Amino acid sequence: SATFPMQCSALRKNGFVVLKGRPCKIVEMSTSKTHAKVHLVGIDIFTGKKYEDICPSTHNMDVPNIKRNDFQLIGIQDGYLSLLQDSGEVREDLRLPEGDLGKEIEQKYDCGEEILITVLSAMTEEAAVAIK
Repeated sequence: SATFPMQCSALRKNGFVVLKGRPCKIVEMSTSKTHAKVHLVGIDIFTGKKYEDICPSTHNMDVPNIKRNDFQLIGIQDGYLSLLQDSGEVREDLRLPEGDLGKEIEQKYDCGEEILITVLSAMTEEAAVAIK
């Protein structure tokens, strides 16, 4: 299931919620006397866009079912990562992350270091989001 419902009061900072169809990470959450209301700020986990919403504390909201797996980096080519699974399958479809993360990944790869890359899926969407 792409998403599952959750009570507003149960939502948590650094947790996740779906806002206007987008999966977002909660960066600001306050609850005020309306009974009560939960004010949320969320950051689109892919584009970084800020979404906002004010929700009745006992009302539900949708939370994205985020998958997160770690692959082994065995190559970089034409800006694309060669990532290896336990299954033995190698995928070359995930782009090298932008900015510093990307530079970090290259430097450490050129280094000779055994690197794991975190891939993230949410809703129909996927990217490489971290290094270890």
